[PDB]
Amino acid sequence: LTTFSPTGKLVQIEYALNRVSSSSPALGIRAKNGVIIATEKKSPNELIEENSIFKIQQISEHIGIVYAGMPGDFRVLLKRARKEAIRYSLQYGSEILVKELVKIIASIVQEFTQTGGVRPFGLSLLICGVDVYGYHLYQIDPSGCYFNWMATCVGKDYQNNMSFLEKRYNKDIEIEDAIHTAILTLKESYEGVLNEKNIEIGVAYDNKPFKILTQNEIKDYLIE
Amino acid sequence: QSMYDRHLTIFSPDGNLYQIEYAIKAVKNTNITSVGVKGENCAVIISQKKMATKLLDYNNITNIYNITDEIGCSMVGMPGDCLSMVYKARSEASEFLYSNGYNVNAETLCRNICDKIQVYTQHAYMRLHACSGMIIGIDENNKPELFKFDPSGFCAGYRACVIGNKEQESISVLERLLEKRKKKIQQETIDEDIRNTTILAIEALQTILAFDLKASEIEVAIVSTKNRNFTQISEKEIDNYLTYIA
Amino acid sequence: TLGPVVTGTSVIAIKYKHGIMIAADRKASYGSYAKFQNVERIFKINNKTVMGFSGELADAQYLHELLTRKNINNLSEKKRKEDMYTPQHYHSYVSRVFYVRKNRIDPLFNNIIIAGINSQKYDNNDDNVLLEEYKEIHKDDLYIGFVDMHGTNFCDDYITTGYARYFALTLLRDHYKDNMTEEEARILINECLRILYFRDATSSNFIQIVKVTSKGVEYEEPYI
Amino acid sequence: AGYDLSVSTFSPDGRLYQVEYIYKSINNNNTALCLECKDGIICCCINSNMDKNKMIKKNSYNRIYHVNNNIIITYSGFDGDARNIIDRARSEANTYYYNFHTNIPLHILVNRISLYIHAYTLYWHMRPFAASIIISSFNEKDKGDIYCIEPNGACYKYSGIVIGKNKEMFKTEIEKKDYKDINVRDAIEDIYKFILTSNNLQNLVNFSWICKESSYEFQNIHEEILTPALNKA
Amino acid sequence: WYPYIDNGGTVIGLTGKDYVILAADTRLSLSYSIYTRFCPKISKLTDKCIIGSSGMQSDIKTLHSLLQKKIQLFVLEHSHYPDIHVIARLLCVILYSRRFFPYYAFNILAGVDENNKGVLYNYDSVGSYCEATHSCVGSGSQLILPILDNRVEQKNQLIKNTNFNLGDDINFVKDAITSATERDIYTGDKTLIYVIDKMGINVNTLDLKQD
Amino acid sequence: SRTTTFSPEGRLYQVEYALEAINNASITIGLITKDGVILGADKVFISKLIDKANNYEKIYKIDKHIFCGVAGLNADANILINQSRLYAQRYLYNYNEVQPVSQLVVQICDIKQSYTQYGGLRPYGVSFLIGGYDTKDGYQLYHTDPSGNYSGWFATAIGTNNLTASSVLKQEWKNDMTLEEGLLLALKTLAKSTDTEIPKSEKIELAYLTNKDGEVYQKYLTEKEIEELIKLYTQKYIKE
Amino acid sequence: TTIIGIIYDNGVMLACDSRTSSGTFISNKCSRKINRINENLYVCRSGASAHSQKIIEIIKHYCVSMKNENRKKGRFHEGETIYDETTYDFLSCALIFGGYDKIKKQQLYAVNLNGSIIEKHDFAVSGSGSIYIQSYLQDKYKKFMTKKECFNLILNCVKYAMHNDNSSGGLIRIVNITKSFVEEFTVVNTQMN
Amino acid sequence: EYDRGVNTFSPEGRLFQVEYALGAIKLGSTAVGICVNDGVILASERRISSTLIEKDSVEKLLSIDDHIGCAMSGLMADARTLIDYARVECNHYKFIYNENINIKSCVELISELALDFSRPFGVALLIGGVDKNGPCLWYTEPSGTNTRFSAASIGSAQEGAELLLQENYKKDMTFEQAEILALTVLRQVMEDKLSTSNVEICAIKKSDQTFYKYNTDDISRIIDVLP
Amino acid sequence: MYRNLYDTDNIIYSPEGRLYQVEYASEAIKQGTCAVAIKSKDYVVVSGLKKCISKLSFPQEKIFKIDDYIGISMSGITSDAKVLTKFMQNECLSHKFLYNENINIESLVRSVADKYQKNTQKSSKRAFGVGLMIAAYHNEPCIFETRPNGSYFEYDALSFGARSHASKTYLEKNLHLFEECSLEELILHCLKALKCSLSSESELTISNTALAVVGKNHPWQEISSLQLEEYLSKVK
Repeated sequence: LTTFSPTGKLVQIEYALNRVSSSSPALGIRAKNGVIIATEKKSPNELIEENSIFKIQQISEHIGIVYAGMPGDFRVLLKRARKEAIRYSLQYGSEILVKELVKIIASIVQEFTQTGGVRPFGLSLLICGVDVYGYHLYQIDPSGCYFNWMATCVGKDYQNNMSFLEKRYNKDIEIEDAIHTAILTLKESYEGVLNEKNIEIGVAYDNKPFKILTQNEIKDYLIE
Repeated sequence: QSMYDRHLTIFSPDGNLYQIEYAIKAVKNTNITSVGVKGENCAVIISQKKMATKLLDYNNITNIYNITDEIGCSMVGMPGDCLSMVYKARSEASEFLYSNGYNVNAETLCRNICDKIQVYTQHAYMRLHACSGMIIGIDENNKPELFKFDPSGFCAGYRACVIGNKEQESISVLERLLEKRKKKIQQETIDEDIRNTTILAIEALQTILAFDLKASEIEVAIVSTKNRNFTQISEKEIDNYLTYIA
Repeated sequence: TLGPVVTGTSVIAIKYKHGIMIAADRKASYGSYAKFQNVERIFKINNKTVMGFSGELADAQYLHELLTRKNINNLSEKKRKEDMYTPQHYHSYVSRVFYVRKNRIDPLFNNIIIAGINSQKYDNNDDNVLLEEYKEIHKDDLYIGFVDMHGTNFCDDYITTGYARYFALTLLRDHYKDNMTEEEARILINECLRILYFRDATSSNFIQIVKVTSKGVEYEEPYI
Repeated sequence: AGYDLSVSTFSPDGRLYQVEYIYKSINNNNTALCLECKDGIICCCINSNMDKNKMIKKNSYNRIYHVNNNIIITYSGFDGDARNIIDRARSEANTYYYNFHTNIPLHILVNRISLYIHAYTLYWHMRPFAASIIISSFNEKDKGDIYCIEPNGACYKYSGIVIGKNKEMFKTEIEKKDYKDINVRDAIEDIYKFILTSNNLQNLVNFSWICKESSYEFQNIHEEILTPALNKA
Repeated sequence: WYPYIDNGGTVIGLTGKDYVILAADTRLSLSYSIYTRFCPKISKLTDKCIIGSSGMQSDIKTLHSLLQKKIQLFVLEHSHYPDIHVIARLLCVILYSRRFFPYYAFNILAGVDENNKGVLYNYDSVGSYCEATHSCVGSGSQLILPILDNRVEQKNQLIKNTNFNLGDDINFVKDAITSATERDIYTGDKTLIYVIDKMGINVNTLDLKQD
Repeated sequence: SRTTTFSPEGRLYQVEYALEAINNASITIGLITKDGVILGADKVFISKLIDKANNYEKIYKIDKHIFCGVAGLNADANILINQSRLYAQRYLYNYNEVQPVSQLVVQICDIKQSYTQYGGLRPYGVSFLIGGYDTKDGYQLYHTDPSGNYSGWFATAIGTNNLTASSVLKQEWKNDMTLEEGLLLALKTLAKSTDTEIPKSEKIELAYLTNKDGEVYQKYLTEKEIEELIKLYTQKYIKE
Repeated sequence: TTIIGIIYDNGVMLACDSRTSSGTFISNKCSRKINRINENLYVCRSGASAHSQKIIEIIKHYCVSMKNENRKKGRFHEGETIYDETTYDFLSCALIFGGYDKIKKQQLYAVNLNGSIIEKHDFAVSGSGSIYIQSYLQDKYKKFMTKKECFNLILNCVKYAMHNDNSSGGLIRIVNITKSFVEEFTVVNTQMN
Repeated sequence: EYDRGVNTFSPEGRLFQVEYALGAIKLGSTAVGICVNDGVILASERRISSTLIEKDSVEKLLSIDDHIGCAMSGLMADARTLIDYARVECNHYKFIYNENINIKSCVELISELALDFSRPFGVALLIGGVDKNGPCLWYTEPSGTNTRFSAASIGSAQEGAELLLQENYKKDMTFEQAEILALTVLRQVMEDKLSTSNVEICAIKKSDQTFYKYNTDDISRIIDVLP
Repeated sequence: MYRNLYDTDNIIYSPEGRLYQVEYASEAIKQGTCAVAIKSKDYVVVSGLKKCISKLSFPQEKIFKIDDYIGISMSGITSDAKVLTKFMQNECLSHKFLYNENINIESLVRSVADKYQKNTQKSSKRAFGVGLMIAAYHNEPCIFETRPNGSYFEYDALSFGARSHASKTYLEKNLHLFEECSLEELILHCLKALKCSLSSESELTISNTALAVVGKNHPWQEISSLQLEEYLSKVK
């Protein structure tokens, strides 16, 4: 029942976009030999074990996802994302393409806007992964649209967070060199200067299966 | 004024679900607390045994409900919403056996509960379930597991956590109580976790509730290895552990 | 179900002045042999009416439970002693259960005999579900009904189901008298079931005689 | 700002309004009472609605119901809405009797009735129930137990409980005498003395006791034991 | 499992000016052994229209009670007792309501509607109602129908016995049913000669050959 | 209120706001030539971090001979394309032949019309220039609205600044237009609609059908339109 | 595939062979004809082994979903078996239910093809090889016995039921049931001579 | 002011959505029906102000069956839906029972369809027939009250025709007696002249038990008697 | 904030604790005509007053018939009362078809009162605003009645909304009906209730007061249009 407005814009969608504009910052940057993703994990205390609460989940052996909104919604969209990675894998024996997968999740998010008595999704996705047509890094909007980004951020204060990427990014960057330009876009962007194994980073890892980098592995890059 | 918090599936201009936000305040208004803490190869839940705000039989009122013989859990908040949540968990954990053979895992149980909770959020079918709880239980990996879930979707999981009306005055105490065993002595594991974790658990509850903590108004449960039963510790052992503070 | 795998023997219901006399053995044959020899067939359904079997004993539980349940529901609304379900009601209800099964193909092979006292002039306005002198009835307040597996239903003064229809009923159609004494009725069945011991291939001893009088539902167990 | 309209709306304070009004609805209806004894569980039900009809039969308006021979149920509130819960109670016993061939125990029936009342609270279209239910029984080996079901679940085991228009009055009268070890034949005369305190000499109080070693099954009021009421002491 | 059996029996119908005669037998015979000698096969509906049948009792007690339900539902919704023409069309759709599983019970509808007009409706087990001045239905269908055929329709050159009073005709049906018990097996003994005159019905009984 | 209710003026509310919601969207140009229909687009640039070389979300593909240029809500556009692709294929599965566009817009405007009539749901804030080739009546170019009142055309400029860009096609368009001359004709109206004099080429996208008895339906690369952009410099088919 | 259930003076015992022949061939040698349900009751089924594993699965699901409905340490015994009968509203399979109870001391009673009305039984026995020892059991079985008496009785019972049967098992299984729930799966391997 | 819900009550014990339609039936064309001892005679106007109409496609006296005729008022678009429903159930009754339906059993089913709890049907009828027990005339309302009338009137001018029938109805009036009476009440409340086109009377005689529409030729011999 | 929020919905409850939407239905039965029934030892007579809306109209029926020994008399709106009559007719007739005994009276009203309950919790369907009056005889003649909320009261005499207070007071001091075994004194006692509780200066009983009796050897015999005006409508 999220109807229109006299100005010609959905008001519930604009309200939903404010929720992703005030959550933890998610950041993905593509490269020429893989795609990387990062998320500022706001650790509230030492009681929450890091191996339970995560911001980087998998869809298949080559698809990575990132969350940027309502934590309670970080699982329902994941269940239908993995289900679509299975329904395509049952009929078609090969792997699910990212463009074929993102167009289905965008259709699922869309149906939660036109249906009566429902609420739009309070999150922004970041689907990334190795494909047979190169690499990809898409971003799903609560409105239902999707963009074929190259390097983007969706969390809190992204108007100036993207400014680091508009001036410190080249078309031909390796995945190992893109890690430090991503950490700089997190530590040197805003508060959270005590970045000591409090950042989750997933990579495509040059056509190998999706690898979730461990805390001590990121520590090698956290020294700079 | 008539703000935007009437329905449950309607976002606010700033982007906050106020029907969920008010539901969390329902748990903080029941003035019933509970502490859960996982140590080495064990985990315990400490209840409070208080009426959700004469002749009431105190053995019947409780805040501990076993979902299965391996996975136990606690419940707080409104008494009506917490009872139905156990039935929506017992009928789910037992359904896992009929649909998958193995016993349900502790981490899978909480995520399957949150899936049904999230469905009632996006749809205006029913009212939110004003409750919370600490799902306890060991897994096949011979490791203890603890998980807390809010009225919204959450599968946080903590090595020591407090649920109830005093979550804003206990993290500063549970961190010290956990530090009183991790970076301290930490000699070995002589399978005496009960004398090591539960003693360092009841002490945490006494630091939260300023009362004398009568043994006939508190009941705990252990799911440690060699036991595996979510057994409610008897009254005589509770009163015996209360004298260990001296 | 299909095929009488666990059959039963035949019962004999005869009415007299003090009450209803019923009798049945305890043999539950598995077709060609006596598997169970200590089962009960005379089932208590009320404080004034009972019912017997024949046919498949397995297709009797789907009728016993569907009948004892109705007694507790009626007992929970006993606002007067006349609100008890008369035997006319139970016999007509059982016939409706068999008629709706006859519309389908599964008939639940049984030849249920329903007997009881169809009156309320003897004070029993207190029920003892979980556990002096007799009276004389006018022969019209004693209801004994028969129900075939095809749904045939009626009521008479002496009914005999199953295989004893060709043996018991013959000796009983001419030897039956009106207002028989208690010793006359039991000596009539004792000399009758003796004929059903040398001719019926599926019959035995342990005649569980049950009498329904104006004071209760008794139980006895001779051995001939 | 008017947030107590539907049942699915949560108040900003944290309370659940539109369900707390039901307690103010059962506080204006007639009362019911029950208590533990060393010989059984005597019940009670006062129908303080004498000033308007005066034409009903003496023993007609009965508010004592039983699912079977050993579990009694009473009402406190809207008498029409309580009929629907008894229908769900007897059907719960009959469904349990089909699947398990035994009488339904008390600790499994109360948990199934409370779920039925609570289930109508969650809906945005169905109105919640308006009747508090008292469920009790008396085992042969174990002693009795009285479960009280109010709106919005909350099944609680009691030992004596009164609900109605004088719940803050009769509660003080039960704690005086230890009813846990007295009898049933003397408590019935003590119960009739309480009603006279708080309003006429009328036989509008119909009640039965589940056990007096009378096969430990739900009996009736047994008028002959009720007529020698100590109307003065 | 065959769900169609025949309990055996018969019903005889006759007419005239202001009278119809319906007679039956109460032998509720099972497969091959007679079970009860008393089971009425005719049941009154209104004060001027009865119904006879002869199939299995499973499709008779139901069909007679179902017809009593749909006829009592009609009288308290119109405040007028139905005639036979309306009750004849009523059984036409009840029997056709179960075309895939027909009621194994043929029927007889007798009664008076106008001042005299003795009508008699008879039909098969599927629902093709047809008016007739005389009919027989049941186990003794093929044995009584030609006897009655020599009284109403004629084949003689001299049309004998033109008059037909209720007194002599009543003894004629008793003569036909007695002629059925001797030659047919399923014909019972206790008979119920129902006579519907202008004022009402009778319950004139007669006990036949117990064989 | 809801879309089910009318208004005292006789118009509607939800379908009227959707007609205005597409006015705040990027422009698209339609054009029928003597060789094949061509389309235009305007990639709205949120930032310079998009791919800008492999994809574009303003012109899609319906079938091997039917293609549309969408304009409006990019989110709601993907549903109708996922709905028109089925009708363009269910017709092949039921009649073993290609579907005429005249029988496609009717099949797709009814799905919009069905939303502005019942269900109590919001309408589709989308409107697109759908064109194709058929054996019955050659090249065609239709145009749908959020209400469903489709209509045939020769040139349309929906999106933002429609009235200005449509006036360009009132004079500069000719009945006989070749493929290369039509592209230059549609290139100027696509550029002057955004109040600019030359496209940055890291902008607007074009498509063209030109059935060579097989319906090639080639799209355009960022390098192929450079030659078209250069030809606009020399021969300027100006605003006027 | 014989199954013998003999009652004690205090508890009960169960016995079964392990053959499960599939068309004059042993495809699942040394299988489990007996099955566990809880700490106080076991279920040993025979007959058609096709739908047998499904009924054991549904019973295990309906037992766990029922024991947690009361409290943590209380199941019931008669209630669970009548639920197994209601699941026959076909799947031809004979079952044996036996175990200790909180109300009565012990309880053992069969479930035939379609009707479980064999309560208060004493020497329940079913299966294919059950036809060969129905008389031998009726003679050597007294009213009250001891633990070693019933263990030595059912040992020859399964032995005699295997000495003259094509569906003779390999290693036999014997399960005990008591108040303390000893439940030791005493497996015997010796055969007749 | 309580007008949102359709099934809301009133503190004075009254309905609201039904009462709105009570005034909607006072805007249609007037009609009048008289139940005499020999049959039932109906009458109505014909607002065919625009001469371009066919004059036969618009009718105010349709037929439920061959034995039951009725009038219409209020919403003409909704009146046809109830008449089409009455034409089904009355005909469905003839297929089950061989006799014609009784008006008491027909008006009770035409009223239960106005109990959709959509919206209540804003239409009042004047169902009349000679089914059995002589002729009967019934008048239904959107509220469901079925009152058997001897002579009533429905329409925009039903108030004036009400008191006229009270001062003119006699029990011993034949067909030709009431036929002039069915027009004198129409001559009073009429913004035109009682020509041979504005009036559309029809009657159901007790003899043939069927209805017969009085055509243009037969009504000319009745409108010229000058009551 | 009060007086207009908790008024139009069948779901919301007042802060005092009263379902005000259902409470309007209980008052909605008071706008109807009067009715009265007398329970004797072996007979039950029901006196119902019809309402002639116009001189040309006919008095609409008030007393109905359900079975041979069961007859009701509505008092309220004819819309919902007719629906409950069909529900009570299909229910009692099914009992004589599914079984052969007659339907128990209290077991019948329990189904009718349940029909009110089902139309009280749902938000769509409203409550039946109609005061039923079930008068029957099975073994002891009992008189039951319902309200919009589920209720039963084995009454001995009643009244229904027109001049109920003037009629209730007459029955409060007339409790000798139990011993007035003569049917003639019963029907005169029942008609005297309406005569002493009619409107001011109105026609007493000019053949427009429906009367029905039921008893031991009496089915639901509607009092004919001749037996009442000969001596019953002529004594006063």
